[PDB]
Amino acid sequence: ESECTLRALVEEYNGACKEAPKEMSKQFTDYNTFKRYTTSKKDHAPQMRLVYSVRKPWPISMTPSKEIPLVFNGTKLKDTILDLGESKRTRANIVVPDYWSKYGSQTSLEVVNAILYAEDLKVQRFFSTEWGEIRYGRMLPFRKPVQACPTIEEVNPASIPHTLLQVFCPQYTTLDSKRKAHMGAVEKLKRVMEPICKVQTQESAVHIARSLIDSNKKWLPTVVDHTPRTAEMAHFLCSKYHYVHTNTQDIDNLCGELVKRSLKCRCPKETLVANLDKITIQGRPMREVLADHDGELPYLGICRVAMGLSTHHTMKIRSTKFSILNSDHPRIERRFKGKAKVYFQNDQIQGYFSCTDRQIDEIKISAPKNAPLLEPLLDICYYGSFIEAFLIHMGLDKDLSLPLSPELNWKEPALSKVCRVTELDSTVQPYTSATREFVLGETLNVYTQHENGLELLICPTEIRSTRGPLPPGTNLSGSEFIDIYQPEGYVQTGVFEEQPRCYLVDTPDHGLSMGLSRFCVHSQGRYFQYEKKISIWEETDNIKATIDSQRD
Amino acid sequence: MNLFTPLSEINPTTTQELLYAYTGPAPVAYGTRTRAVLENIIRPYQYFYKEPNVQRALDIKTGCKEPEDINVEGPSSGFHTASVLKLADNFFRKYRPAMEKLKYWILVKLPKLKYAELSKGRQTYSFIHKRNLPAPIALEETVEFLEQNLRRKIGPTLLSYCQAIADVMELDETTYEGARTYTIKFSREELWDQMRTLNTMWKHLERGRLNRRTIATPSMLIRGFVKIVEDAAKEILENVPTSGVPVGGEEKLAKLASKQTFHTAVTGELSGDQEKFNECLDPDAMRLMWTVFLRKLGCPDWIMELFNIPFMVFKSKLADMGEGLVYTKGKLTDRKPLGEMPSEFDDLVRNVVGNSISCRLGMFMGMYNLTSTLLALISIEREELTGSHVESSDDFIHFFNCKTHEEMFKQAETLRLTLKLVGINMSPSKCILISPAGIGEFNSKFHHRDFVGNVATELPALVPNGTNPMTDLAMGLNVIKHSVNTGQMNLCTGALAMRIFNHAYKYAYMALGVTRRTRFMEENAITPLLTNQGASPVHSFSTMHLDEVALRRHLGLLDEETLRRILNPNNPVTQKGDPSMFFRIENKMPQIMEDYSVPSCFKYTLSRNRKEERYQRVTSIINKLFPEVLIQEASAPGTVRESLKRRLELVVERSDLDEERKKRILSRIF
Amino acid sequence: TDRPDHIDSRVWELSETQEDWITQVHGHVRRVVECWKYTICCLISNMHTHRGAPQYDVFKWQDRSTIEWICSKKKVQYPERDTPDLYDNERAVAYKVLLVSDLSDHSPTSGIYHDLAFNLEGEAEESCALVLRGSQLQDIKGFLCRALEWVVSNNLTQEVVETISGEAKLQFSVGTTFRTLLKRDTDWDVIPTPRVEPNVPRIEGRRWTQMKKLPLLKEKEGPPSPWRALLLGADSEYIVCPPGTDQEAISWIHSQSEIECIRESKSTPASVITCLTSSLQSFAEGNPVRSRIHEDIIAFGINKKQEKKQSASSSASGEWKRAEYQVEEMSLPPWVEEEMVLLRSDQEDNWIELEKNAIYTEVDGVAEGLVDKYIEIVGRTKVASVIEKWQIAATRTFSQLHTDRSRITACPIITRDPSGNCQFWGMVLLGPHHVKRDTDNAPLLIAEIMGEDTEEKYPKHSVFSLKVEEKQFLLSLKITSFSRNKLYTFSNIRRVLIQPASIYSQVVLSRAAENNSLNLEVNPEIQLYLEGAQRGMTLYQWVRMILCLEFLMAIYNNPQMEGFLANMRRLHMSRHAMMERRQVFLPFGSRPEDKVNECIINNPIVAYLAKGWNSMPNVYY
RNA sequence: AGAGAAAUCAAG
RNA sequence: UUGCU
RNA sequence: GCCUGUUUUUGCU
RNA sequence: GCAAAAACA
Ligand SMILES: *O[C]1[C]([C]OP([O])(=O)OP([O])(=O)OP([O])(=O)O[C][C]2O[C](N3=[C]N([C])C4=C3N=C([N])[N]C4=O)[C]([O])[C]2[O])O[C](N2[C]=NC3=C2N=[C]N=C3[N])[C]1O[C]
Repeated sequence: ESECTLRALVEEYNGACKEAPKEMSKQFTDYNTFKRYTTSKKDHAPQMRLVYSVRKPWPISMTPSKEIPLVFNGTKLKDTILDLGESKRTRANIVVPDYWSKYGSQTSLEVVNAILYAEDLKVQRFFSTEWGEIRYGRMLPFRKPVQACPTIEEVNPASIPHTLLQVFCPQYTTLDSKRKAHMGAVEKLKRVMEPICKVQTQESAVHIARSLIDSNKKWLPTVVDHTPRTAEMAHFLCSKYHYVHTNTQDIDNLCGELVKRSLKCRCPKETLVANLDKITIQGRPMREVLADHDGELPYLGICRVAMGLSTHHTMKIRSTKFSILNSDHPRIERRFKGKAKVYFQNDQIQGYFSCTDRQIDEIKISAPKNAPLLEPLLDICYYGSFIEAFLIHMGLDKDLSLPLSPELNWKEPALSKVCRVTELDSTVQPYTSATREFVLGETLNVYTQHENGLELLICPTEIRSTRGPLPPGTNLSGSEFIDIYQPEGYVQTGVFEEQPRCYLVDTPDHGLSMGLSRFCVHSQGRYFQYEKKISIWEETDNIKATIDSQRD
Repeated sequence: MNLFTPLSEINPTTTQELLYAYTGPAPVAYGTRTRAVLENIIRPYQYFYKEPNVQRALDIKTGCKEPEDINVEGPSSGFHTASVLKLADNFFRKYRPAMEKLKYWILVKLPKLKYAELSKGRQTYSFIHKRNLPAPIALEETVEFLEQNLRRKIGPTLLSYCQAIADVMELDETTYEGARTYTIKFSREELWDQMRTLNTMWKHLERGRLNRRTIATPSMLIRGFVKIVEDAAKEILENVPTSGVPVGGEEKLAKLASKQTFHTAVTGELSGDQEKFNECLDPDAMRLMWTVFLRKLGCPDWIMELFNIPFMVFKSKLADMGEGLVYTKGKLTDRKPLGEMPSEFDDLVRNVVGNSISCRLGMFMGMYNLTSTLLALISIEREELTGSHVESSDDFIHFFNCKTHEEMFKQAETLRLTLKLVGINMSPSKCILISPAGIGEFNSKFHHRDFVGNVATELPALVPNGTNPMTDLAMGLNVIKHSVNTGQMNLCTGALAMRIFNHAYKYAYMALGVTRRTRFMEENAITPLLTNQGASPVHSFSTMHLDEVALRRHLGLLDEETLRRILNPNNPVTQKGDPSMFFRIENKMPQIMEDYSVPSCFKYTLSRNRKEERYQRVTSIINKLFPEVLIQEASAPGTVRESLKRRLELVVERSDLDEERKKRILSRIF
Repeated sequence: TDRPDHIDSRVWELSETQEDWITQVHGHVRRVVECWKYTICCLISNMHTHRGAPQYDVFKWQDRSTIEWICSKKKVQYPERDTPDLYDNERAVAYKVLLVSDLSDHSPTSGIYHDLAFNLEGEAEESCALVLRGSQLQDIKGFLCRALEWVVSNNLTQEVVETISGEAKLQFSVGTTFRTLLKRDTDWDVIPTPRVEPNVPRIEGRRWTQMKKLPLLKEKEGPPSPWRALLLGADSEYIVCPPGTDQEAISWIHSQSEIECIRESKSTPASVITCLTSSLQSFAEGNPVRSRIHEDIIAFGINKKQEKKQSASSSASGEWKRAEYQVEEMSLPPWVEEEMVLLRSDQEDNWIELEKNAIYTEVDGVAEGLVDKYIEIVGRTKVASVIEKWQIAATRTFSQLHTDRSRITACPIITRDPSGNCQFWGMVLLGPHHVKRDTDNAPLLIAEIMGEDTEEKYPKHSVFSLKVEEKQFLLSLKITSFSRNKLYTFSNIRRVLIQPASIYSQVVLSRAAENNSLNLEVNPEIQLYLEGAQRGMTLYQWVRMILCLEFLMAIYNNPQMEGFLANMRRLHMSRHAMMERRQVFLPFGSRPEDKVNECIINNPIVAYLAKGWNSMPNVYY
């Protein structure tokens, strides 16, 4: 009953007012400080006393109870004949859990399903994946950051607290906090945690719910070409001697396909692409739809940079991918200026080449034995604008110790070998220390920041793409590009610490529905009251217009 | 060593795993630390001049010396002021985004830092009890001291804490008045001595050194000040290519691999350590570097003063001597202070303050790892050095891409001389340069063609912990899984580690042979059904990440009745002593309170052999009454009592109970 | 980024370079406040038009020359220090937006322009209310309420009020007395201002010298090192007993044995055997803990540490002087290579019976196959039996130490073969063991079956001849002292199998990776040095002796071993570099051998490793 | 005795 | 009381 | 008796 | 955030 909960909350608050005069006169915000005082929870070397602890006469400490018999079949299970009643006072043998595992009360199967749901997700995710044959070989690690575990939804870390607040305690949230939450994630997480919260405390429930939507990336060595989506099963799928091929992948592709504004925005102005991101998928604004999908798609990267965010897209030609390790000057319109080292990757093929201007200083490659090397070297030459060929530019050497053959096969014996080509020594994984400073200009070309001059473009946006299906729930109503597709709001106007003369609604939900013109909500001892909006324009377009009015 | 040096199949680097005596006992320190502390105190003064003259070097304050004063054939304690100025200027001119992010940190994160972060520390010297106390206790007592000496409330920010320290330093006399009852008094001189005091202690269970070393810990009066400096140094270090300390684990290996570009005619690799670190570096050099960084940024005077407080306090550090130097007349043993009888540390007698000894030169402590790394990194910035440097604290690796061998030797000598100008003094006997690069060492990580895996590094782990069978199993399996993912442990080694851990773990929980637990199982017809109960392992090499209970249920090894019994949320085995909150989604009553137990009956608590607990009670009642502080930072106004009372009244109001019943509930609130 | 949610991105970008926020009190907070004021100006001048031009024009955050230009188009001039935020067209009134914490009494700031004062929570002053319209008032109130909820969420109310009021406390200040205290031990001020020009001088350094030959570790000369370890190792043997419990086996041994002293050491008197017999009787009666009788004093050093003090005081003569402790140097014993030849002989049983993990995938199958291969190639080996003995003895002794007693505790060392017969390795007797710290030493009497006796190898062992059912055995009876930390470490000594398994797995998986197939039966030819030559060896024997040496290193781990291993990795890397035609260069005063030579004092396995290093070549052509 | 290594335990 | 190959 | 810093594993709030 | 454990410097 709720009466029992209310009476237990009382005389606990009252209980913490006679034996703790202080710690109540302190400010409430000070909770952020004294919540960390968990002294007497510490201990040293639990592992050095485990054995002896298990073999003590009464190792287990438990709350007194009657479901555990005093003596069972000649074995004295508990030591209840003591100074009984001191909280965790009863002492029992190590066999009491063993007794309970066979003789004990049972719960409903629904409780068992709720308790094991989070772990069962992983368990039947493991057995739902097909394993290919093991391939043994020398795979050089790439050492990239990858997501630790799969998630039910992609939610940015900024919206995670708001999503959890909407899931668990909607009555203590504001409308601004509500609009920041991921609505679909809220609904599916509510469905998931409805049975779970009956068997888990609030702290454990929030922990599980956040574990179901958090990214939590980790740095691990992977295969350069077959990068796994999640590191859940990387301990046996990949290693430095063996690999196992799997086919399991997937909205991110749909979201990237949703980017069609960049196509019909080259002519008018660059401002339109940022101005027209006023659409809302489902109830999720396009501002918040991004920062949820950190993909490698070029159009998605262009949108993310237009939002002021970063992109992980790497320049990709045909099938190879390139990354500048360092360069004196960026590529100019493309050819290099000065010394430049570039890491290239193409399936198992990988390496780095150092060049000056349009002349290759040398190339280092780590390639499988008897592997063709036509397309990677051709793509390198196209990248550097070296040849207008490859044999003439690089030259021919009489030494037979060089690995590259004139036929461009790795470690193929021949009467002569291509000079300035050497086996790699683990130069892989180009690394950037400082976060890249992406800048967007006209024509929607993404540029980074270099020490000397503007750095070369990464998203060229002249590529040849498709017109795949758009993500469900797209709402192009607030946009001038409706051709892509094949009663007012409330302002706050008031924050008080005491109940106003308004009507207090239960949640932001069950509000905005009956249509009343004045209502409060509660949040952390404050009353945020919303009334209505009589102005017929929003704030974003207002600022846009007024800054446009300040032009020269 | 001949057995550890293969010549045909594997290379000697892959056998660096075998040069580890781990799984054997670790050395420990036994007696007084006074001798080691005094050696640490006297080493900076012996290295200030080429000819050791401690008496002449004991009356210097700032360790600034002329370029020809610097020792090139041995350790050289001190620095060259002009060199530090120019090198800091060059380091600021380069790495502009790092300085921009430093400015961003100063503007945003520095005002937001809370002093409660000081609670994340370990055993801390207490200037009140003159004893090592846990960091939360020391922070709480220091805050209370500040509260009742300044007659004002301290804001949660770290800047408020530092300002409170600076203000209490002004008072002539201060009092603590703990009333655990007892009262202690201070003065400006006494409080200054307590703030400048570093407690010392032997470091135990340290592997890889023949000689035991002494560690130090400061007081809470200066830990807050050092926190800002360390945070700013970390912010700079995460954005510079030459740093190695901010990154760790696999990202550090990635950063190292990004620099192995050997393309010139001569490509050398110099891997080495730096001898006599933490005592050959003057804190005044760190002051100068930080002042230059903050002055070229355009920061005002208060930021520079705040950044200069910690190093200027450490210039006046008082290292705590131990129980005294040991003396023997015949076969007897006595402990005597430094000044009673002549010894090898008589020169330092003038520096004894009570039981503590002063040392202007050096840090005596690794309290400024990040700032010392920054100093070593600014040492590198000049046109002569064209290689790639990685420096964590005192371990460094350098890559030379030079046209000729002579140029490479010139660059190596220039690097050594720069680190000497700053005062870093790389160890000649620990620094090795390979003229064709490809074989290297950094942070106990060896690389020949890739960073080779290391076993016996994870062998100190793999021993079961002492929480409970389920927690221990999760520990072991996930530690082995991380070892396999990182690359230190392959398929065979991983599976063997699983088998060893499983066998030891089942031994620990009386599951092998004929024990009391096994006899109880057998005589009562209790089939094991679980790993800790003696059943066959369900975890495989590919299923290290899966929970035992769920996997057994999926495989049919655990029936539904046993599952309903063991996963009872009402079992007496793990019953909590207090009722707990439970959320109720889709219900008119959003929260309920009831007794709870840990679902698994095998997650019990092991007993142990035979007060600021008010804070925990306040935290518990706040958490029960305020769900939102469980997800976001607490921001409700007013004191705890009134805010909790209003929240309770609101909760009763929305309970949909009858009005007279609501009034009856409200009347009992005090 | 640092942009607040309510602040628009364009406004945040426009405010980046308006003022030098770093030099101002709460620069971030004042930047947010200026963004608030700019947004209020935006809302006031939202879209109203008068004559084809906007009703209000905003002067804030605009290029100044344009500001004077547009102000002179209307023939108006304003002071540089104070400039109105926005200007109107109908009423021809300049307006300045002000945020204040009170509206009861707000006098005009200046007579040049009037002000629009707004509270932190939305309300505007009466004149401001009447000038503007209801829509503007509601928009400003809503925006300011969003700002206020962001402020209270971040607990920035105090800073926001401080910046609004304008008192602007310095946010950090150092007083006079504290400054004087700080400047005591330095030659510079709080902010140093040296008067030396920034310059990097040219220092004449030394020259880097090539390491043309590998360093030669020095061999210590002295008496050979005895066997200094808790248990026997190679000479460890066991007595076969009928299957049963430990009590039954001990009773059988005690009832069917006779003991006669054959070799006695001054370190361990021959009388202490009585103690053992007493324990061998007490444990035979079900009581592992017995009482002192007469000989526990010598065996466990009872009532010592006080006889020595009085003896020293009686013998004290002279003046106090520094300690100057000395550690005796010892040479490589002849028994180390005999130990290595042993520990490798085959055994009847596997002695490594680890439960196999489950198999669900093919990777799992190959992993278990590799582990099974390693176990069967290192299982039937004396190292496995000695490791089992060490683990059992260490655990049985450790389990009797997490308490305080004053009586004698008996810890048997009994293993079991698959047939079930008990195997008696020895008996550990624990003294009073009033231990208070993990590193404290508890006394122990270690009896244990021995194969071969040696005066040189066991000088402190008192060997007894034990006759059990017309079978002869040798018993050790050494008096030792050992710590809880080391006993716990040796309780998990089974982990030593990982490193040789790592080597074996690396070899096998490398061979599997050369081609694209796993054989699991590869026994390649490892090329080693042996006695200075270059001769091959089979992989299995290499792994076996690696296991032997790793175990011998683990049981002899001390500061000398730790330092030697830590400092020999550089020399191992240098050797590997020189084997690949790479040159090794060193600094001026570089002698890497000295940092290794300092760790070679008396540890027999350190000396063995040093001799192994010296035997193999130092020059690589 | 012994363990041990730059000084401790071998009880209070 | 006592059973890890 | 067990500092500082950086990572990693787990569990609980 | 707290607790435990491990590695490295
Ligand atoms: O420290 C800690 C953190 C970590 O992470 P970072 O990154 O650093 O940060 P972030 O994440 O971003 O933040 P968040 O988390 O989101 O939030 C903050 C806030 O809120 C709170 N919380 C949180 N959470 C999660 C939680 C809480 N509380 C409770 N009771 N529980 C939970 O869970 C906090 O306090 C604040 O105020 O972060 C955090 N965290 C994480 N995790 C955790 C935490 N805390 C606690 N617990 C946990 N488990 C912290 O901060 C402070």
